[PDB]
Amino acid sequence: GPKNVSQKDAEFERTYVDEVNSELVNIYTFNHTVTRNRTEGVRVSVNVLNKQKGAPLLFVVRQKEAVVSFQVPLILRGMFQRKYLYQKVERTLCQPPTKNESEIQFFYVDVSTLSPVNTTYQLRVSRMDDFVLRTGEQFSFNTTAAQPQYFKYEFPEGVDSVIVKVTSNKAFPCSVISIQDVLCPVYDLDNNVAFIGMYQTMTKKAAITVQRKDFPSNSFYVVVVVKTEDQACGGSLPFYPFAEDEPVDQGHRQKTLSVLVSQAVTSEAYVSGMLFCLGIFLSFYLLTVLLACWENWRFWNIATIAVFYALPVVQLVITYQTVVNVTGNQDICYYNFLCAHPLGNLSAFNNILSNLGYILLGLLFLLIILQREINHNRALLRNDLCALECGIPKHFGLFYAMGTALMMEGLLSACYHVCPNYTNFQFDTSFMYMIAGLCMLKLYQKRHPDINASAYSAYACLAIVIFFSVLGVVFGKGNTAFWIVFSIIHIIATLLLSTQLYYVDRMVLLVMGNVINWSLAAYGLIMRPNDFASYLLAIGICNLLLYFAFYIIMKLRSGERIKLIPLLCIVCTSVVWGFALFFFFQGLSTWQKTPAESREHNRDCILLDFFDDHDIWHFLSSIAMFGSFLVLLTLDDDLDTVQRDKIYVF
Amino acid sequence: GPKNVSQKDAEFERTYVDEVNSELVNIYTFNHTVTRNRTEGVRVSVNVLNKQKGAPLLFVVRQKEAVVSFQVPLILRGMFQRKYLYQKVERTLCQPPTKNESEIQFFYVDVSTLSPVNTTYQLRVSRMDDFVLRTGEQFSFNTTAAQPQYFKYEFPEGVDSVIVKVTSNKAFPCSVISIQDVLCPVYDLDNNVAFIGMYQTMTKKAAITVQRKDFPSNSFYVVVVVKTEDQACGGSLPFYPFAEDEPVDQGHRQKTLSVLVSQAVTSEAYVSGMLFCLGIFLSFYLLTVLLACWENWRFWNIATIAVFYALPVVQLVITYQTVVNVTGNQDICYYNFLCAHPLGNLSAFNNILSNLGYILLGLLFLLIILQREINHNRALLRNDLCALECGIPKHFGLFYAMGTALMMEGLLSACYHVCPNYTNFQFDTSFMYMIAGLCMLKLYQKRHPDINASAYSAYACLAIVIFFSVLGVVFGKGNTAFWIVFSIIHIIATLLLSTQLYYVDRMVLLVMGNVINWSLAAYGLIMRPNDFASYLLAIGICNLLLYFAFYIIMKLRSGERIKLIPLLCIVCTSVVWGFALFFFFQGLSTWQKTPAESREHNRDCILLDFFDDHDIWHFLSSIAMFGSFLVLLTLDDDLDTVQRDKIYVF
Ligand SMILES: *[C@@H]1O[C@H](CO)[C@@H](O[C@@H]2O[C@H](CO)[C@@H](O)[C@H](O)[C@H]2NC(C)=O)[C@H](O)[C@H]1NC(C)=O
Ligand SMILES: *[C@@H]1O[C@H](CO)[C@@H](O[C@@H]2O[C@H](CO)[C@@H](O)[C@H](O)[C@H]2NC(C)=O)[C@H](O)[C@H]1NC(C)=O
Ligand SMILES: *[C@@H]1O[C@H](CO)[C@@H](O[C@@H]2O[C@H](CO)[C@@H](O)[C@H](O)[C@H]2NC(C)=O)[C@H](O)[C@H]1NC(C)=O
Ligand SMILES: *[C@@H]1O[C@H](CO)[C@@H](O[C@@H]2O[C@H](CO)[C@@H](O)[C@H](O)[C@H]2NC(C)=O)[C@H](O)[C@H]1NC(C)=O
Ligand SMILES: *[C@@H]1O[C@H](CO)[C@@H](O)[C@H](O)[C@H]1NC(C)=O
Ligand SMILES: *[C@@H]1O[C@H](CO)[C@@H](O)[C@H](O)[C@H]1NC(C)=O
Ligand SMILES: *[C@@H]1O[C@H](CO)[C@@H](O)[C@H](O)[C@H]1NC(C)=O
Ligand SMILES: *[C@@H]1O[C@H](CO)[C@@H](O)[C@H](O)[C@H]1NC(C)=O
Ligand SMILES: *[C@@H]1O[C@H](CO)[C@@H](O)[C@H](O)[C@H]1NC(C)=O
Ligand SMILES: *[C@@H]1O[C@H](CO)[C@@H](O)[C@H](O)[C@H]1NC(C)=O
Ligand SMILES: *[C@@H]1O[C@H](CO)[C@@H](O)[C@H](O)[C@H]1NC(C)=O
Ligand SMILES: *[C@@H]1O[C@H](CO)[C@@H](O)[C@H](O)[C@H]1NC(C)=O
Ligand SMILES: [Zn+2]
Ligand SMILES: [Zn+2]
Repeated sequence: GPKNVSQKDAEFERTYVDEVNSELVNIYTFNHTVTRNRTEGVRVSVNVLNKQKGAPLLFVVRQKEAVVSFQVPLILRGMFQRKYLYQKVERTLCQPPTKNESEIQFFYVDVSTLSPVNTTYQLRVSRMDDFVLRTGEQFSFNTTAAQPQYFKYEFPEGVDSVIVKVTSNKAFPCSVISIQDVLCPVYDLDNNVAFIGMYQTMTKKAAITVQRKDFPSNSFYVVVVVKTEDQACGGSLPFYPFAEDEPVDQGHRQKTLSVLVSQAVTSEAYVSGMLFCLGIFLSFYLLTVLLACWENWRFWNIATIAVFYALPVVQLVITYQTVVNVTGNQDICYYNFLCAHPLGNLSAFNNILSNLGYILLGLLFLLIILQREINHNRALLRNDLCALECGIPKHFGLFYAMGTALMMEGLLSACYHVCPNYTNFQFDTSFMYMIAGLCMLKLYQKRHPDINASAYSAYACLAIVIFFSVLGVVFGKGNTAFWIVFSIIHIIATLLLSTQLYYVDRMVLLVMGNVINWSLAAYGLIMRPNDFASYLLAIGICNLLLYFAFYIIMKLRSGERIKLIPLLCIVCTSVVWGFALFFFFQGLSTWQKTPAESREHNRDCILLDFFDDHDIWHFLSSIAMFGSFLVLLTLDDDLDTVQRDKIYVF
Repeated sequence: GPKNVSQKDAEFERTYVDEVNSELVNIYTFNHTVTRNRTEGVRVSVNVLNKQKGAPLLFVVRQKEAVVSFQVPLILRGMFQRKYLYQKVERTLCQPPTKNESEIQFFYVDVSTLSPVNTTYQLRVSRMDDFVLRTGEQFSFNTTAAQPQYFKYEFPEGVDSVIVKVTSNKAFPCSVISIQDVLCPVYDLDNNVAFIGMYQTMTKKAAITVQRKDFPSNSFYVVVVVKTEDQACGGSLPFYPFAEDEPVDQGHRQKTLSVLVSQAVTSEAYVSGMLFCLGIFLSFYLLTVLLACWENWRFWNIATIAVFYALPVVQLVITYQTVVNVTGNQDICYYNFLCAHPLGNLSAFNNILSNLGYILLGLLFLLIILQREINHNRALLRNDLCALECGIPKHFGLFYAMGTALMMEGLLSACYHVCPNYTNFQFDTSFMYMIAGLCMLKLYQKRHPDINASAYSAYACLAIVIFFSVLGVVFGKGNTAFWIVFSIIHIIATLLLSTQLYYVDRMVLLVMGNVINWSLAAYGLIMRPNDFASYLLAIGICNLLLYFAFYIIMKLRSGERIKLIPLLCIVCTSVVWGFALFFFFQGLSTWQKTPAESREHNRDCILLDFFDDHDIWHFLSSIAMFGSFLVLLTLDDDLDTVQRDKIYVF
């Protein structure tokens, strides 16, 4: 009538090969002595031998304050009614902190089945000598979809923040790495892991910044859970029998992970970064002040477009950043988690200080255009013959545009670097096209006075490039057919604009111009970055940096000669452009289909432990732009007495 | 030595009052006969009497294919280390479909504790005669945070979609209502419920549209889970002892819910809606064709701004809609779920057809301005004296702006109505300010020819209103201090613009103008809607609809007389404005802090079972705008012979 019930004492680190049926329940009693200042983990492992799909085993682990249960072989789900079946299951047991200095704690394991056949299982309860993580010591382990793991880290003395870096040398088991507090239970299942805490799907890398003020116990759990399907990490899926009713044996895929918890930049990294920024971008101001005191003693549309954008920029990103602030789902903003230093609510504060160069060099330029205009008007009371003939008609209206577009760049990008994304991308790099545009009009608008009608001619072209990026944005991972057709339609524009400016060197002019477009084509074809609007920016400068040379070479072959004061700004502008494009090309693939794949491109800080490569791009770009404004400005200053060459140049 | 183990037969619908200690385990054996075409639910209920916090009961329900376990009193968590403790727990048992026509199925209940004191519990397994929901029949039930519930709905014959409407006559227990398939297990816990399926947090209402193609079993589970804290529904929290270590007794709060699953519009509602739209908006075209054949026989900035917006509009919302498409978290887009008819990937397709009036009446207007220009130029070959003196200088350049801004409105709003939101709001209503702006310039630019300098004067003002909405957007739930200070700064603008146009009626002019601003102030102060940019739109038309009257009243007191052809468009424009503002004011509070609160304002469809109030607003607004363009156009057609009154009017 009544079932057998076998109660038997058991021991740690000793494997039991028993069996149960529908008329048999096995109960094992384990005990262990726990101590306050040395915590251990108890990991139960079950494994059924050559089991038929009739009816599973039912395993219950009973502790003083918790009941855990599962059924073996454990069945997990897929997307489209796909079941995966695991013969072997494991769990680390959650247990609350011990109230005494040391106490004996019992727990029980209960094995029962409702199938009428002898089912042979294999049980083993082991003690983990590696449960407590250490600061600065790599630790490696294994996990599968039926064997989730978790470890404990407790903060050292006086360390107020850490970063947990987890790495894997192989791509496709997926994973979720959650960071939870040390209160039982622990949510280490495919459906519990995203309930609370802050987490990150990985493929090869994950990195999470943790601070004490979120964990009043001064400790937390790092939880690793492997997933049954790799779609969330950019992987494909097969199904030969998978969609059928029966489950699919999937116990053959493991993930081998390494975890390292290391201290973060304490506080003086922030001071060093701020002092570096201020020093380098005020050296320019001091240099200009001394330069002036030496040498002297020897419109609304651009702002409104940004204003009618910045508020949508401010509102969109803030409404989008707050999710990770409250949800902990860190697969939403595409930071560089290995170099991302929080301040207040900002996650990557260093990716915002970097945009101080645009602000403070777009403001130093406006203080040059203003000083040139004022000085020129202070000359107009003396009435020298150089009104507009002995020199060139001064049109600062589009200088002010250049000096104020550089300012808005240090706000469109500083606000974009709050949660970089795909929907969020167009704010920063697309507005550098404007500066690229204005740097082209000047050299045209210098040899052609009545170009105010042509000023609006280029305004139409700028939206097309934004539309072209938008057209590329419509399919961010578009096929080659999009890429090559855009590549070939690029090829037409090579000779198309070359004809506008066109005599031996003009036939030589076609040599370097067409090559670069052809050169830049292949590096696009072979790579095809997910980021396209950033790609075309490179074509922007490369043609722009070429077109300076053309204006010089034609000027090189006249009686007009280049003075050093507007020449020393040509070599240094090109040197900084060379460096700036090096760090620009470092991060160009570091944005891909999914955050898991976009995260295996992260890399540590470089400068003062604070700034990465993309911060060094915000630095050199704002100096190259400013270094190019003074080229357009000073270049033709030797023509302060000539009225024939300047007038009949074009 | 070994524990007692009591195995005892049990019965449904009969309560057991037993006790266990650390040396006693109780096991109850239940059985029940299940049948294929009649499914029942088995609900286990446990309740501990006057239990001390020493060590809980541990309850295990063991079935053939599933093990369920919990611990009583059950502890749930809060946000800031807050624990809530429930003495009574209940679960409905998941069970896979029976393979035979009828079979006997056993399950077991296992009660055990590790505390050394007699703990007295109360167990009851009951059978539910109300597990299978029916189509079109309200069903009411109770639930708490420790007693989650779920019911089964199986599709009737030939019904391809249903809507599940759940309602509660009281606000603050929160809830999550998930819709899952009928494969075990069921995720009805505070941490499982959001794993899969599509769900909705409610406060008083929820409504979810379900389609067979997602559920190949032709059935699903409606799962209701009550939450321990009401922050996600806009509620506050107390904590007198709550933040302390001990848990808080919280078994005193219930939620009483009603569930109704009703069939959705089959297919001809879509046909009726499309036919209605086409008929009403082509009656205008046919009417104009007959009107012309009767009577005759008797620039880039506006598009570029939208183009540099529409692509960000298209990209942002599409990148934002796809989340609910793949996540099922329907607390992301602020639809009207009671009237939201899907088509393809679009969730609310009727909120897009409604924007056909802007497209097809912004296009019919451009075919009037074009015909007036062509006819006028076909007259300029005859050279009548009415070039610009006997009439008024024709400036269609800003007519084209009006006729093309109405077109872009039917795309900015049609794209906004793909996931209405807070970040997403500015796209639709802010661009109706432009049409409101251009409707003001015409009457000004008719009495003042050289107003091209004043054309850009108002362009600055438009961004300020957008900035004012943005300033209001920065704190969407801002305090009164924002609201009243903006209200009083409004009061200055009352007399400020009144002075611009200013004689007895001009002193009367101050009567109605200031009152409306004062009138519109209180209805803002008393209500203070979360939607502010939509509020100021009302102030937009109200002043705009007033300023038409002023131009008439001054015209009413001259020798100039109003012909009926430009008068019959004045009464009908005002009638449609009156109706349009009625349906506009229906949905004005239907957007609040949280989607749960924003959803208790939903209301059923009105017209042809397809269009709600806000669709009737897209309909009447596009006819009122068009009805106002023909006022600005035809009004002063009687001045086709006068050159004194027109010239010296202003
Ligand atoms: C707690 O468990 C330990 C096992 O880890 C028990 O110690 C064993 O007791 C059995 C009883 O005969 C024998 O195998 C040995 O005496 C012990 N083996 C080892 C490896 O220590 C211990 O008795 C248990 N304590 C209680 C109170 O049950
Ligand atoms: C994690 O799993 C890997 C894969 O099984 C283990 O590496 C293997 O260990 C066995 C034991 O001798 C051998 O087959 C080889 O040494 C390893 N095979 C390889 C690397 O292909 C590894 O030992 C497991 N444990 C850890 C901590 O990594
Ligand atoms: C299945 O459970 C039912 C109870 O629902 C059992 O029927 C009862 O059996 C006990 C045994 O003495 C008595 O209370 C009555 O004979 C029955 N009561 C009722 C209300 O039916 C039944 O015996 C069980 N079947 C098996 C095979 O165990
Ligand atoms: C749901 O819970 C409510 C609240 O307890 C129940 O309504 C009460 O029922 C008891 C039973 O007689 C009485 O106190 C009153 O009839 C009700 N009190 C009220 C309405 O304040 C209700 O019966 C429960 N069940 C359902 C299906 O609603
Ligand atoms: C288990 O039950 C069987 C009855 O089938 C009987 O051998 C005895 O009661 C139990 N066995 C032992 C070893 O106690
Ligand atoms: C800390 O643990 C060690 C382990 O040997 C032992 O001295 C004792 O259990 C604890 N002592 C203190 C001072 O915490
Ligand atoms: C150790 O735990 C026991 C529980 O039985 C209890 O007496 C107390 O918490 C601790 N012992 C002492 C002497 O404090
Ligand atoms: C295995 O089955 C045999 C009979 O087939 C019987 O001895 C018992 O059910 C099982 N043996 C065990 C549990 O040792
Ligand atoms: C329960 O165990 C006790 C020993 O404390 C003893 O009465 C007997 O073995 C069991 N009771 C019954 C009624 O079988
Ligand atoms: C359906 O259920 C009824 C219940 O009385 C019974 O006729 C039988 O179990 C089933 N019959 C068919 C035809 O499915
Ligand atoms: C009913 O279930 C039993 C399980 O014991 C099995 O014989 C079969 O699935 C069904 N019976 C028949 C006669 O088909
Ligand atoms: C209640 O406790 C008494 C002794 O305090 C003992 O009879 C047994 O543990 C409990 N009584 C039951 C289970 O009937
Ligand atoms: Zn950047
Ligand atoms: Zn609308």
